[PDB]
Amino acid sequence: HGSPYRDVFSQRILELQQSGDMDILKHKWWP
Amino acid sequence: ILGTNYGEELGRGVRKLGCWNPVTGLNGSLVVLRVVTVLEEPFVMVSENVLGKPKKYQGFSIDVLDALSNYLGFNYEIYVAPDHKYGSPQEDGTWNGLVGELVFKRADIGISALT
Amino acid sequence: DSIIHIGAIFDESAKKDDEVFRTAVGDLNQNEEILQTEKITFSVTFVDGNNPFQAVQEACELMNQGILALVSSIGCTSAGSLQSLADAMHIPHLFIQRSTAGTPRSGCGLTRSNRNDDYTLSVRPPVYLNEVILRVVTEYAWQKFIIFYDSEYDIRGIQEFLDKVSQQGMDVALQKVENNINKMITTLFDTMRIEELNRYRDTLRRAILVMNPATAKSFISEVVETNLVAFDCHWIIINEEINDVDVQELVRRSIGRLTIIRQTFPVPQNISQRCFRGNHRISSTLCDPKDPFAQNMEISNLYIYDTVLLLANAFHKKLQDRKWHSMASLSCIRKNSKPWQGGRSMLETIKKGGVNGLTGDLEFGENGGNPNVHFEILGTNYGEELGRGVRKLGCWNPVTGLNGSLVVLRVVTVLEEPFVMVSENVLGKPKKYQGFSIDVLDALSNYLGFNYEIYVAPDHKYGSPQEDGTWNGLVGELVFKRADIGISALT
Amino acid sequence: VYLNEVILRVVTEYAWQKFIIFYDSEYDIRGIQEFLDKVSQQGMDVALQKVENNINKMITTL
Repeated sequence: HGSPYRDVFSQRILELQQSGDMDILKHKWWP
Repeated sequence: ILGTNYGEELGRGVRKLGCWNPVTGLNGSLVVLRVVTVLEEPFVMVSENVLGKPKKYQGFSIDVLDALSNYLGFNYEIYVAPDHKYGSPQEDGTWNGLVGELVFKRADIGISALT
Repeated sequence: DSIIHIGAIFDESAKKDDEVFRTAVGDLNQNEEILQTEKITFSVTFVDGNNPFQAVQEACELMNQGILALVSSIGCTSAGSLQSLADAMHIPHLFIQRSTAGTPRSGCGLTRSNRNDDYTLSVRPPVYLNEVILRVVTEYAWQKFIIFYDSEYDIRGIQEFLDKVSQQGMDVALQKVENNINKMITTLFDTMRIEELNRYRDTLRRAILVMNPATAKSFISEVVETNLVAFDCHWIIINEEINDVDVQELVRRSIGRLTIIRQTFPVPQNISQRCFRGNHRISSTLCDPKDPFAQNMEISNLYIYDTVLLLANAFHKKLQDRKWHSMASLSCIRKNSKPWQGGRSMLETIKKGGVNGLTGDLEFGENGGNPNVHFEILGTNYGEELGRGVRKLGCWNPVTGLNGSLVVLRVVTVLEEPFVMVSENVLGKPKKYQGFSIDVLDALSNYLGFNYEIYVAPDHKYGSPQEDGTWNGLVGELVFKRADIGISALT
Repeated sequence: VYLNEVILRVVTEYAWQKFIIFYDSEYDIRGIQEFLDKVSQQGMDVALQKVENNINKMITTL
């Protein structure tokens, strides 16, 4: 509850989805 | 001030265009587009994938853009739409897919098979 | 009787160089180890440093009195004329370049005729401003910025930097800042509009100030007051000479991020070894950093002290090797003007000298210039807890380059495939986790540059919420703040 | 020296907005400082480049 690392995590989650680095992971555990 | 000219009749050469001095001055008269796209072969097809994301796009829509680009003489960059959605009426709020990127202005043009 | 006599030519602005020069002669004449039986005497003349004929004439009068070496503290305008005179007369010339009004130094670019032997030794190091600034902008990944320079700055000093940024495709604007800033900015608001103004404000988000500290302080205040910059701005100020008072005032007048790059001097730390170099004792006024004079010393003043220390060691070696050549009364621009016969041997003895002083180590390379220099890089920070302030980010020197770049999270997880999956059990409990969630965590750890340790939740479940709002499991670990972050498929 | 004034008038007549200034190894760029300030005030994209005395190496390296 309250954290200064929250902001950079939410930014990185968007950034992984947008880069398509997140899309490789889905195929990996889910072919 | 000297200047070149050319015609088929005269060929190459040079002539006096004008003069300048500090008193009377001069005498004698002398964009990048942002493309949001949605991946769906064969309209936009990935020709080369680097770290699970396309780097070079091929297909019918990209060739049409190379014809458009040469005529207006604009250059572009292509990034993939992160949501993998084309967009359609959102009553839940904000526009998703290609349509939301243009509405909120995160691209200038959208190249896809958007009905 | 004195056989050791040196001459000095100072610009009219260099009164502090004269004070330190006289103090350095005083300190050496009290040192029994160096020049054991001989006192150093001197003749000093002040000249208009923009009059090269006056500089030559007065230097010639000192040579008529008879000197072993000529020390100069002067700008580039008369430097070429003194160097060519020293070459003609065979008088060793110890040249301390002064900048005009605290402007960043640029190379003189005198291009002295190389047909004759060079009697000039350049006491201050090469100008490395262009190299240092290039390294710092590269580290910050800058691609578009503006360079603001003062009215006295020689832009040939950044020509190499401009070529390099252009080769890398950067959008680099130049602008001279007039000595009167208010008129330049006031004229700007009157002529421009909202679009243009937004564009100028964007341009001012990243800037480099190549200017004296006084102009930079005025320039920063005026743009801050007129709201042309904001908290997201990042300005770099570079100059060899910015004192601690100047640094604090620059940080105080600035909003956003400020990087300050200035020359630093690698002197001993211990209080005892501060005012001593071996057995040479330095006057307290120059070496004690709590003395008001020492804190207000110019950079040129430090080099002048070390120059006198170097000359005394050279003269000492020449007298202890039975190679002394007496000084001669020389005449300039006469029918039988002749160089000093002792000059070539004295120049070579001085050139291979080296001393530990107020600048660190003073010595000369083969090219006749001092090679030694160190820059420090300071930077602002902000939190609600600390407020405004400044700290040392790093160091730069031309040998080792840039040094110094410009928490452990407690992770609770719950095993639940395929989000959290045990890749390695050691003693029946996980060491390595893999999974959809974990791969996102390893993209987080590497990217934000944090370290972690992962432990399971006390039951590998999110648990049930106990009566009165009490939580257990993984969730209770977040509420009781017993885990920093939770990596799981937590709903 | 009126080089800076003359060049400004000519670029203005041709309606130039983006260009590169190539200068020799002996040119003093303080001679165009006023021209550079003026083009910047008008929002132009102006590149500078020194041309080395040996051109082939500069272009071959390119």
